[PDB]
Amino acid sequence: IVEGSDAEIGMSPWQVMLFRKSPQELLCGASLISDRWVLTAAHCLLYPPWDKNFTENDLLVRIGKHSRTRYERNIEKISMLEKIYIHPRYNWRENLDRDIALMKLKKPVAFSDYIHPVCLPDRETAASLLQAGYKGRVTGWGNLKETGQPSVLQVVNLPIVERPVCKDSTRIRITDNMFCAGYKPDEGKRGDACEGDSGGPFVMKSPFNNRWYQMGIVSWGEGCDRDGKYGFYTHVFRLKKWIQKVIDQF
Amino acid sequence: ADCGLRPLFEKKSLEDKTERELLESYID
Amino acid sequence: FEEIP
Ligand SMILES: CCc1cc(OCC(C)(C)CN(C)C)cc([C@@H](Nc2ccc(C(=N)N)cc2)C(=O)O)c1
Ligand SMILES: [Ca+2]
Ligand code: NA
Repeated sequence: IVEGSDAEIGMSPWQVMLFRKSPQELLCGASLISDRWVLTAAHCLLYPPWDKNFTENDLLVRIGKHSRTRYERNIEKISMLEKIYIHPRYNWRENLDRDIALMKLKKPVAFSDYIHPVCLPDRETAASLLQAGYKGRVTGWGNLKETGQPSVLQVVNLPIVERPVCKDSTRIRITDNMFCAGYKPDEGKRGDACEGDSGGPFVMKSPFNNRWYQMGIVSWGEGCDRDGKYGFYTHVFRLKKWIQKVIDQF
Repeated sequence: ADCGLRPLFEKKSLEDKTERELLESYID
Repeated sequence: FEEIP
């Protein structure tokens, strides 16, 4: 996260760290959606152009974390993966369309002060909240700058951008399965996700029922926090039928 | 049933330092 | 990263 701030304790209790076993390193962000299911970006797991192809045994899930590097004794929980499920129409060849994957944990995680699931939006939530100018919140342990690494979980609040402005900022084809967020040059304020934050949640707090909903997943961007560029996020609601189908079957 | 309600915030009626910024943006 | 038990 570029130009964000340290998270408060328990501020994002659905935050998950995807952690490579060998070598030990941050793979990506992710989010807890029930005691058994974790949501992330497909490209965190599968990206042939970079020869990335992680199998279940290659990584661990770390939940309830604050510190990036510390083993948080009596606080964080470490879970192994039973199965990964990548969207069958994830487009890694071009633009990361449908950048979404689920991971089922081998055993349920116990909820605590530090560990709790986020809600997924329904059609109404999405129509009401996914509006240009409305702000969401992005969290992660990724790079502090485009060109180092944070001590603790970082957080930034960013407005959703009008679709024409998003399209006009890039040569990449933007689909209905994506949205963009970030400040414009003329707005003065700054902030973006960066390398290491992909797969992490973009959340919004409903003013109707005071619950947090995961509206986006950190997908991609061109550099980090550049003027006139915006972060691109997977549209969770648009892909919810696939989410439900996988959880219902598996 | 309890999704999206944080033990250290919503559950105990405490607010984090910047959630108000989000609320203020939700104008319509 | 600190070692995990
Ligand atoms: C697989 C798609 C992807 C591409 C990417 O660009 C990498 C470059 C620009 C350093 C080099 N490219 C040309 C290969 C970097 C990422 C990185 N993710 C990322 C996420 C958000 C933002 C942002 N909102 N500013 C930036 C990056 C990554 O996962 O490494 C992912
Ligand atoms: Ca364009
Ligand atoms: Na920007």
